[PDB]
Amino acid sequence: VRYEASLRQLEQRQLAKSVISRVQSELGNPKFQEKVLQQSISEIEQLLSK
Amino acid sequence: STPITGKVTAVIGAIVDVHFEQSELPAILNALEIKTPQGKLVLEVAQHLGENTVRTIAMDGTEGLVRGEKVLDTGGPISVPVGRETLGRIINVIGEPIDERGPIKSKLRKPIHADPPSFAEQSTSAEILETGIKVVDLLAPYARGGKIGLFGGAGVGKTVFIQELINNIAKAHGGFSVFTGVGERTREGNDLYREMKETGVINLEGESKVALVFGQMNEPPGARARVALTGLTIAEYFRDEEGQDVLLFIDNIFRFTQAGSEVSALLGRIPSAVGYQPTLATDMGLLQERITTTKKGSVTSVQAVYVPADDLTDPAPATTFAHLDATTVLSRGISELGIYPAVDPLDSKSRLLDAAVVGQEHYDVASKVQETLQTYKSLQDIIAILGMDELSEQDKLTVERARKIQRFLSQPFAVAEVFTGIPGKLVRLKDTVASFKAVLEGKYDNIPEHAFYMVGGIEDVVAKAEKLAA
Amino acid sequence: PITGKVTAVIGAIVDVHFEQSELPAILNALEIKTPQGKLVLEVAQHLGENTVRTIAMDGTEGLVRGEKVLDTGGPISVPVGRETLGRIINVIGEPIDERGPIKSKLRKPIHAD
Amino acid sequence: PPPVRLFGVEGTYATALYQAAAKNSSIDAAFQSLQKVESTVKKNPKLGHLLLNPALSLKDRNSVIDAIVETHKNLDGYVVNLLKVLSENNRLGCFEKIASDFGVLNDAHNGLLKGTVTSAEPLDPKSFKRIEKALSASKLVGQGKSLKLENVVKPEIKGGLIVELGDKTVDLSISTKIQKLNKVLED
Amino acid sequence: EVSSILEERIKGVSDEANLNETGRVLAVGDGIARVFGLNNIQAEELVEFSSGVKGMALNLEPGQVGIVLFGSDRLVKEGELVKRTGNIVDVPVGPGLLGRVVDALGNPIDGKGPIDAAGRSRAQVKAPGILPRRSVHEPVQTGLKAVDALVPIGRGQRELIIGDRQTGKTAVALDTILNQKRWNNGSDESKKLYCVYVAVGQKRSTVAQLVQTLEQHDAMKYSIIVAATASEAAPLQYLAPFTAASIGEWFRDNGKHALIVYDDLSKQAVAYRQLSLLLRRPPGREAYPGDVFYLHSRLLERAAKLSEKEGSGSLTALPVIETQGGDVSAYIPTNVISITDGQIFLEAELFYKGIRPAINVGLSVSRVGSAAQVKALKQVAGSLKLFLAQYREVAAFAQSDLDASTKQTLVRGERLTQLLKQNQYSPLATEEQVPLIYAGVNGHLDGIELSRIGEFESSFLSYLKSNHNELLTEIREKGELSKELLASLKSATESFVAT
Amino acid sequence: GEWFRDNGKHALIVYDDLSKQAVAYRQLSLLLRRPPGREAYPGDVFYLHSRLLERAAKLSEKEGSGSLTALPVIETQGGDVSAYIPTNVISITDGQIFLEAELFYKGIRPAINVGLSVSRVGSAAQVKALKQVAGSLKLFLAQYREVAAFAQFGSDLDASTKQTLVRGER
Amino acid sequence: EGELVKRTGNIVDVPVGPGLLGRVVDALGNPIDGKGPIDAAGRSRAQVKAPGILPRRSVHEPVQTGLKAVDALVPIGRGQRELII
Amino acid sequence: TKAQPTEVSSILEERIKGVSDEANLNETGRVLAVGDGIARVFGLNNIQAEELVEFSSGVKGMALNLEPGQVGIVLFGSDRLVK
Repeated sequence: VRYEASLRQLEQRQLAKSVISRVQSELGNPKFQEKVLQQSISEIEQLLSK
Repeated sequence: STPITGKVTAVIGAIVDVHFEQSELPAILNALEIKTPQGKLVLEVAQHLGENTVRTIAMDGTEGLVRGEKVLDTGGPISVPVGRETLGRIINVIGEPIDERGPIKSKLRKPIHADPPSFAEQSTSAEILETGIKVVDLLAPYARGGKIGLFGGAGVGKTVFIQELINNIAKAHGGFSVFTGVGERTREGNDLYREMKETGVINLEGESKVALVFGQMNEPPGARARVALTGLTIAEYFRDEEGQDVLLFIDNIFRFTQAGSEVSALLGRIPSAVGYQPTLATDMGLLQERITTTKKGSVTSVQAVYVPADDLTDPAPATTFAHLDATTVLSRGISELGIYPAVDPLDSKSRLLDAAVVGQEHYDVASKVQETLQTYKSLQDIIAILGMDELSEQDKLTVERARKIQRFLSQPFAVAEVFTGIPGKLVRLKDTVASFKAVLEGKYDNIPEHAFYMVGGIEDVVAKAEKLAA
Repeated sequence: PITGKVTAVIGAIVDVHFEQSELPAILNALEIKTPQGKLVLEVAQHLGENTVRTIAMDGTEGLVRGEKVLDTGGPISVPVGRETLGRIINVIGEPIDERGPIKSKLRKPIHAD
Repeated sequence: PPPVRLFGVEGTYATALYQAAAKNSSIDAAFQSLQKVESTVKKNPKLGHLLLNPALSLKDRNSVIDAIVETHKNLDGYVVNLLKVLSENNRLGCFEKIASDFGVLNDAHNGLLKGTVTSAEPLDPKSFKRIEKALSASKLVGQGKSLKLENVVKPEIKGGLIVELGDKTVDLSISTKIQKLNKVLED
Repeated sequence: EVSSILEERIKGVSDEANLNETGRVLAVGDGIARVFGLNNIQAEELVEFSSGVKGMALNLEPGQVGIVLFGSDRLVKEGELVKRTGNIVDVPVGPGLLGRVVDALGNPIDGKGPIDAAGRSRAQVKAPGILPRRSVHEPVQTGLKAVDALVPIGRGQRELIIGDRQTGKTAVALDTILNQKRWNNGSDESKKLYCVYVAVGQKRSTVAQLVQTLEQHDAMKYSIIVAATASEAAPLQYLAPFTAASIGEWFRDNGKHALIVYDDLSKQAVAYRQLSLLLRRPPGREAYPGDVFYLHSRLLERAAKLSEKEGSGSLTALPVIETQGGDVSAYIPTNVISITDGQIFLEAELFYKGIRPAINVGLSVSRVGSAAQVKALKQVAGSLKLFLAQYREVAAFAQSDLDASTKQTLVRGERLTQLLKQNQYSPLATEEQVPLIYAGVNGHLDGIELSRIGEFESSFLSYLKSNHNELLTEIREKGELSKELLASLKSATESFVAT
Repeated sequence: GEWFRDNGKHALIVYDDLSKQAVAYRQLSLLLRRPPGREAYPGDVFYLHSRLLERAAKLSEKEGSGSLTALPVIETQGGDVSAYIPTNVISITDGQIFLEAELFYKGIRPAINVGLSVSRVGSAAQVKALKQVAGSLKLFLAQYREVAAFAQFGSDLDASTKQTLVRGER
Repeated sequence: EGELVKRTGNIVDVPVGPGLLGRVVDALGNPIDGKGPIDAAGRSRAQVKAPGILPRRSVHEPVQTGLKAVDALVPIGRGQRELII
Repeated sequence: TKAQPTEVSSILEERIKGVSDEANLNETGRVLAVGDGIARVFGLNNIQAEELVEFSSGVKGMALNLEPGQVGIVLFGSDRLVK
C-alpha cells in the first residue's frame, strides 16, 4: 500500500526529468532561433508599451 | 576537466579560497573535489567572496596544499550513497566505507543537506517506548518517534547508557537503527564495532540491523560539523524510501556545537555568547527539525550531550535543552552514590509524562514517588544539622520509603556485566508501576534498604530479602 | 540654504552627504521632510569628505538614500514661555498633549552651557 | 563636481581627476591619452603583468613612471600627477579601474548611456535597431544622454535575452522560467 | 492531475524585469548578500531575488545595500538580479486569520488556503499615544484561580510571564486561552478575545501538539497562531512578533479585544543577535544587541487599551521570557522586567512539590492588578493575599513544638495551598472561582482534611450546582456579591462543609 | 613514540604541560592575525589537541601490540575546568585524574581528588587480584565523604556513620 | 627585511628511532644533553594521523603507577589516555 | 586596492590638481573629520611632539599621533565650536 501511494508521487518526478529532456530538445531546435526571435519582438513590444 | 576549475588562492587552514574563472561560480553549499595525493580534498562552499573567488571550508586535512591547485566542482552538498545495503557498513564523513567491506552498494545517492519537512508532514506522536529501565519507565516514559536527550557531563559513561539502550530497544525493535558518532574516540569506536559485532546487531554474515557512521575527533573540525547531517540522510532513506521506523542514535552533540563554533571563528564570524557560534540556534534547529515522524517513517533520535562542568545553563546545552523532547540528566553525584542508573530523578522529565496519557494510576504513583523523594532531599538538610530527632514519625516513614526507593531504582544492566558482573534487569513498565506502588503501600517496607539496592523488581527484592535473611 | 542627500541608513545612524561649503557642525539639527511629517536628525559627527554622521530622533522606516535635508543650523529649538506650562510636548518640541499648535512666542536651543 | 558619485576605490581618484580636468576642460584629451597609454601598456605585457605585481618599490615604481611617460608624450598633466600619485600610493594594480571609472564620469558629463543586449547568441542588427528605437521612444530613456548598446553573447543565459541599462533591465531569459517550471512539476 | 500543475505554470507566465531598479549581487556569503544597485529602495523594503528569496535591507550602505536573506543560501549565487518588490514589510491583516495557523509571511502552514485578510499593514507601526488610550477597567479571566485573584489581569495590559525553561511555560499560557473559549462563545466583542499565540523558534512537532490540542479544545475558531518555527529563518523569527502585533492591530482597531501571547521573546532576542552579528553591528551587553530594549519596548507598547474615541478596544498581551536557569538578572530579563507592568514568576520547587502548574505568587506581582478585577472576586480575595503571606512566614516554622497561633496559620495556609492547585488544561469560570475561595476565606475549609480538600472542591461544586444553581446564576449575572447572596452562600458552604 | 608503537613495543608519553602549548599557539595565531578563540586561545585549538592526542593507541593485534600510552597534563591555573583549554582536553581523554591542592596540604600527597577522578570509559585495565580487593574501596570512600560532611557539624552521629567515619579515616 | 628566502622544499620531519633512548633531545632532534651525535633510525614527519578503528584493538594490558590510589581508582593500561589535572 | 588617510578625496583633489603645499601646510593644517573629541588634521608637518595647536574654532589641542598624512589633535574643549 505504501509503494502504491508512492508510485503516484514518484511518477511526477519521473515526468520531471522528461521535461528536462524536452528542454534539451527545445534549445537545440531552431525554436532556439525562432522563439528567441519571438522573445525579442515580444520584449520590443513590452518595452514599447512603456 | 571541469570548466569550473578553480585555483587555490589562500590556504588559511580550513578556510581555503579558490579562484574559479569566468562564467562559472559554484552555488553555496556545493562540494568541490581537489585531486591530491591525499585523494580528493572535499571543500564545502560556504561563501562567495566575489570576483569568482569563493571561500570554502575544508573537511579533510589541509597539510601539503600548494596554492593555485586546480579545483574540480562536484557540485551540490556532498552526496553520499544510500541504499538497502548501507546496513552493516561503517562509513566515514565523506561517505566512504571504513570497515573495508569494499564500496557501499549504491541504489541512490542523496545530498547530506536536506530541507526540513513542513508542518503538514509532521504527524503527532503518542506512542510510548518502554525501555524496561525503571527510572525511565516510571519517572519519565519515552515515546516512539521521540527526541530523547541524554544530558550529562563526562564520566557518566554516556556511551555506556546508549549501549544499554541499543541492547534493549534496538534488539527488541524490528526497525533498523543508525548509530552515528560525532567526534568520538577511536577507543570508543573500536569498542562499539566489537561490541555490536558481538551482540550480532552487526552480523557480518548476512546484514546488520544497524548502519554505523563513525566520525571521530581526530577528523578536522569541518568534518566534525557535517558528520551529523550525513547520518541523518541515511536515516531519511530508511524512513522515506524504505518506509521503516529508525532508531537513530547520535553521540556526542556537544561536539557538533563545538565543531561549529570553531569553523564560525575560522569563517570570521566573531564568536557570539560564551564563545558559541552566532548560528548555533539555526544549526541546532536544522538538525532537530529534519528529524520527525513523517507518514513514511517514525525516527526516534537519542542524542548524547556533554554538559561542560555540569552547567547546563551554559548556552550550548541550554539551547539544546529546549530543542529535545525527552530530557534526562545523568548526574555524576548520583552515580558516585552508587546508583546505576545515574539519572537524577528530580532532574529528568519528558513531554510524555501527561497524567492520563501515561496512565492516571501510573502518574499518581509516580507523583507520590517524586514527592517522597523531594521531601527526602529537603529533609537531608534537616538531618544534617538538626538531626533526625526533629523529623516526625510521618516524616521518618517518608524518609525510610525514600531511602528504599532510592535504591529500588538501582538495578543492574547488561552493560555492567562488563563493569561489574551482574546481568541486567529488564523490568517491564507495567511491572514497575505495580512494584513501586507496593513499596508506597508499605508492603515491602518490611524489606531492608540494601535488599532494594542494585536489584530488579519487587519479586527480586523479596528474593534478596531472603538472601540477606539467610 | 544648507541641503544634503541621505547617503546611508545603517540602523538609525544616518549619514548625510552635504554639498560643498554647506557642512553642518556637531550638535546641529537637521530636518528631513518625510511622509511621517518630519524626521529630525542631530549631527553627531563629521565623517569627512563632505559627509557627516547624524543620529535620528524619529523612526527610520521608508528612508531612501537621497532624501533632501535642510539644516536648521544648531541644536533643536524647543518652544518656551508660560505658554509651555501644561503642555506635553514630545522631543521635537511639538504637542503630544494635542492641545493644538504651539502658542509659545520663542523657541530656544536644547544644548546649552 | 562628479555627475554621479562613483564612491572611492579608484573612484576617489576618478572623482579628483574628473573635477580637476573638468575645470581645465581637458577630460577628453586626458581620457584618450590615458586609454592610449594603457592599451600599449597592456600590449607591453612585460610590465603589463609585472605592472600589476606589487614587487615594485617606491623607487622601482618611479622608474616605471619614467618608462610610462616615454610611452605617451604628454596629454593632461593632472594624469601625469596621477601617475605620481599612484606610484607614491604604491598601487598601480587598479590603474585601469580609475580609467574605466573616469570614462564613465566623462561620458556621463557628455551624456551617454551604454547598455547591453546580453543574449544567448549574437543578435540581428534589426533587433539592435528596434531596441534602440524602443529605448529612445520610451519615456524611460527620453534621451538627453545617448544610447550605446552592446549585444553580448553569454551562453549562460540559456535562451531568451536580457537588455540592461540604467538599472532597468528587461529579462526574458527562458532559463529562469524553466527553473520555476521544473520546480512546480515536482509533486 | 499533470494538467493542473502545468496549467499552474502557464498561469505563472508574465515576464519583463521592467523595474526602475534591479540589483546585482556582488558577493553573497553568510546570507548577507551585498548588492550593487537598488539606488531607490525604501528602508527595510521587501526585495525579491532571482531565486525568489525575500529580504529586508537593514543596512543601506553608501555604495551597496546589504540585503539580509530570509531564504536558503544554496539557491543564491553572486551576480544574480535582485528585483525590487517596492513594498516595506507588511503582512495581510483582517478577520480571516481567526482559526488560522499562518507562518510569518502569512502563508497558512495548516493549509487552510489564502487568508480572508482585508489589508496588508506594515510590520512595525508606531504605538497608540497618550490620548489614544483610556485607563483599564475590564478584566480578563484566565480560569486559573491564583492568577485571577492574586495577580488580576486587565485588558490591553501586559504582564510578564518570566519563568523556568519548558516547565510547561507554554502550558501556563495555554490554560488562559481555554477559558477564553467560554467568553468567546459569549457576545460583545470586548468579551470576544481573539487570542494570538506567537510560537517563536518552536519546532513544528511541538506546534503540532499545540495545534491538535487547540483543535481538541475547539479553540481554533478565534485562535491565531503566528508561527515562526525553529526551522524558520532568523529574519522571519526576528520580525515574527512585530508581524504578529499588526494582526492584532486590526482587531484592536475595530474596537474588539484580543490577547496576544508572545512566546518566547528570549528566542526572538537570539535571532536579533544572529542578525546583528551577521551584519557586524556590535552586540550589546551580554552579547545581545544593544537596541534590543528599543525593539522589545516598541513591540510591547503596541499592546494597549485604546480610548473610547479610539473605539473602546484593546490588545491584551502576555509576553513570555524564559529564564536562564532562574536568572532574572541578565540583560534581556532586566530590560523586559523594566518594560513590563506585572510579572508572573513560576517556581520550580513548587512544581516538584506538586503545585503543577506551579506559580510562586510571592514573586508574581501586578502593577495594575486589582484595578481591573471582578468586583465579586475583590470582595472574597483580600484576605487570601494576607493569609498566604503569613503562611509563607510560618512555612519555615513548620520544621516541632509549635505555638497554637502559628499552628493555626499553618493549617489554614496548607489547606489553601492545596485548594489553589490547578489541574492543567482545565479552566474555571468566575462563578465557580468565588464560592471555593469564599469557603477558604470563611475558614470553613480549615476543618476539611487535607486529603479531602481535593475531593471537597469538586463535591462542593456539584452540591452548589444542583442545590444552589440560583446562587451560581446570581454570581454570574450580578458580578458582585450582595450581602444576601453572601449570606446564602455562607449557609450553603456550611451545609456542604458539614457533610 | 610512533617508532616504538609501530615497532610493536609499548611506550608511554608524558605531555607536560600542554597548557603552555596552547599559549604558544595563541602567540602564533595572534601574530598571524587569525581570529582568536575563547580566552584568546586560537579558534581551532581543539583540533590541534585532539589530532595530537588520539595518536596513542593499543594497536590492532593484526598489526601487533605496540601501544603508545599517553598522559596529558593540564595544570589548571585556578582550578576551573570551564576554562577553554581544560574543557577541550576533558572531552578528548579516556579518563581524568583530578588532583586536589587542599588534600596535598592535608597530607594526602600525592593528592588525588577522588571525587572528580573519573574514567568515563571505565576500568578493565588493572591487576585482576587488585581488582578483587579494592572492590568496595569506592563505596567506603563515597560513604566517608557524605559522613564526613555530617560529622563536622558536630551533630549527633549514629554508630553506623561512625563506622564509616572511622573506616574512612583509616 | 627584503631578504631572500629559498624554499627548503622539505616538509617538517624529525629523526626518529630507538637511538634516542637514555638521551635528552631538543625539538630539531639534536641532543641538548650532548649524549653523542644523533643516533636514531630514520626520520619521520611531524603530523601523522591516528590509528583507525580497524587499526585499534581493545586494551587489556594493565600498566601500574605504583601509587595504590591511582591504580585502584583510575585504570591505566597500555594504550590509555588519562588526563592529569 | 586599499584605503589610506592620504587617499582622502579633498587631499587627493589637491594633489591631482598639481597644487604644491608650499610648507604652508607644513606648519598650518586644515581640519578633516572631526568628532569623538579628536580631529584629524592635514598638514602641520613642522609640529613639535606634544605641541599646543590653536584651531580657528579657538579651541587648542595637543597633537598626540603624528602620522604620515594626518596629525591627530586632541581637543582640550567642547566639539561644538569645532568644525
